[PDB]
Amino acid sequence: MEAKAVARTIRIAPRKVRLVLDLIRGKNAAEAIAILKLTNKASSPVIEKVLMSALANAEHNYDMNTDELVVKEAYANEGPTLKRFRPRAQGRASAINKRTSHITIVVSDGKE
Amino acid sequence: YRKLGRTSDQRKAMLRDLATSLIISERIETTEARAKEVRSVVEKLITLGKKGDLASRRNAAKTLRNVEILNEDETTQTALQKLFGEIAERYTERQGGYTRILKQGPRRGDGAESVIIELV
Amino acid sequence: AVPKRRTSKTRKNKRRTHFKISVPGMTECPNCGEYKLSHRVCKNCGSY
Amino acid sequence: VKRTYQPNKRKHSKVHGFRKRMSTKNGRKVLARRRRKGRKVLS
RNA sequence: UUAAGUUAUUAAGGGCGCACGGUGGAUGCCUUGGCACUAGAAGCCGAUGAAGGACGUUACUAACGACGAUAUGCUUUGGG
RNA sequence: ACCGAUAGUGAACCAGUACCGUGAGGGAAAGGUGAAAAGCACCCCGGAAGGGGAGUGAAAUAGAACCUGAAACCGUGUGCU
RNA sequence: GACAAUGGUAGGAGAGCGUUCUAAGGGCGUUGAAGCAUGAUCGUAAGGACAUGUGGAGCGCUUAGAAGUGAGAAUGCCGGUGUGAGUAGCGAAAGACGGGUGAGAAUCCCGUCCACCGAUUGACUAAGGUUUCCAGAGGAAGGCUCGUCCGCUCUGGGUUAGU
RNA sequence: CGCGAGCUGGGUUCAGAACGUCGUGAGACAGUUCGGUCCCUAUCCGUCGUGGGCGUAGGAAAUUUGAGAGGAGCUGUCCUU
RNA sequence: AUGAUGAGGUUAAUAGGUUCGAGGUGGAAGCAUGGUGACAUGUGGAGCUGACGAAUACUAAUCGAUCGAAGACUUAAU
Repeated sequence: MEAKAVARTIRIAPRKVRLVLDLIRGKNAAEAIAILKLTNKASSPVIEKVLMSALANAEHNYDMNTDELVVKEAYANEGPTLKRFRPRAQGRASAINKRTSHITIVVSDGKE
Repeated sequence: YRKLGRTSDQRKAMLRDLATSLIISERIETTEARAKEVRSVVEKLITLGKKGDLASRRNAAKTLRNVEILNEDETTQTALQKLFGEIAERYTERQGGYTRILKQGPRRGDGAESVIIELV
Repeated sequence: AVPKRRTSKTRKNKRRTHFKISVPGMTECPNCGEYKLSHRVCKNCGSY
Repeated sequence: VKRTYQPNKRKHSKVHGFRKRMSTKNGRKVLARRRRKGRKVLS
């Protein structure tokens, strides 16, 4: 059985969040918490909050053993962007993309 | 020596205000490079305190800022009087050291290595 | 000054193969708490 | 550097604005043309 | 064993194929709104203060309609 | 044997309106939950957002950005390389 | 059944395929229409089917009409979306520490120290701006970072003249 | 007539002005004279350095062979004979 | 530049501190004496000294964690 959580429209950009999200996938659920507490990226308190949420949906909703779970899927999709402008020089604006992310981690124990 | 990202006078003023506050509170939280450099400042300033003569009283006041400690029972000693009176009595047998640096995690706004420098 | 050609999806992904990030220290705190960063004193949720 | 349009509440109301448009026939033409577009603010 | 000779296993990454997502609003269907007309009226008011407005008026009120201090309406005759 | 929302009036939407100009003047973009709001009581994570259940409904990847959701683009897996 | 022909640009001629609508006829659809997606199907071509998903109401076929009828190019127009690239930048400048606040503090508050302006970065007062002013409350968006703060948002207040 | 996305801009085809000359003139000369804004964050190739990956049929540590490639390579004067 | 390279990581002299130097500056402060004074002289090559040298575990190089071989066939001599 699998347990998932998502975080939709997180204001961290998708390229910046997929760095730290590559560090934790495939790894067991206990040590993935320890990686997300020690990397000093901006995304590390956000994926950790989502990994807490999917380990909680495992214990509560599906009654899994949260001690032995492994992070199967850990991906971040693109969300809707906020298109901002920026005045540079000589009356000439340039677009700034405030990108958002849908962060999704799923967790399981590998059994059916 | 390290330049700490500042001018010759901005570094000098930063480094003796950071050495005074490590006499007031005896353990302060700074960054790692600013604690590597105030380490040699305050240890050279406890060396002047273990002497205790008038000639090195004048030399410890080259460095120390004019900060007044509110001690217990509402008594007030300066940071110059607290250097030759309390720290100088603690380390009168020890031949060095006088500080330690305990590393901590990065800050939130930076990846600045936080550090507690203590007075041992 | 300007790129004469666009970079492809293949050439872009070959460039950023060293655009990675490392796993940190991760040593246990033997007194109490969770994993601390190596050679660091803990602040929260640990006894280092 | 000093730009154009240094504002003035008296001159703006006196070279534009209603009692000036109404004083000449060609300024009642600009009022009739803005009533015909449905323009919310005249003058 | 020593020679001599041959052929792998590697995928940091990439390619193709497949699968599953996300973004995005094409396409399909829909219509309050328009478009072109036909027939029948009618066309232009105002110093008795017009057209236009501005401020107001609901228990709570921003806007838009509605109506002006008798203000989110009044009277009366008929429908209902 | 007119238009179907980049069309058809600029305007199907609190349009000559946001907005632009000192001024005349210029001038947009923006329709679709379901039959019915029955619009998710409660539980869990979280500061909150968000989620995971439960529940409504014929359908909830119909959850209010809400009919279908195409490509560009972004991903995660892989079989052969 | 023989025989002959069949490279081709401007250009001429011929025969077609699809598209939307109309007419008549004949039909198909919640036992799931159109779309959409996939497939190893058929036709000489433009094309046509079928199957299976998705989809939740329309649409084929035959014959004949009508045309806003077919796009890859116009430094086309309008939308999205990349590339450059995690690159340039982050708008003159000195802060440091302690305490506090909180989900969270290099930035918020308080304190001390230091530094800067000081014929002014100090006071008034016009123009001009309109409520930004003041209290609580909040942290989506705005602030070139952060944010517990704000000229931001929410709620409630605030301007009194015979001279 | 190597080299300005390496540099200067004195020379010259810019707008000003003046002389000579020519033209009725506005102007002109290719005659002078004074003055006259030099944009670019390097994508690819190429170059100068520097890492990572893998291979080199066990894995390591250390010393080396040199297939090759590159650098160097100039010359005066004086004294003896 | 980064990373690489090198010296070290407690059985440790790696860096800092401390102690002693080297070199540098040129006679500290305080006190005494003299001068009405400004100042001189003595105390005293004095004090001070960033990167240099030596000594010293005083402080910090913690506990840990990760990666890493099992030796293919073929034929020929042996």
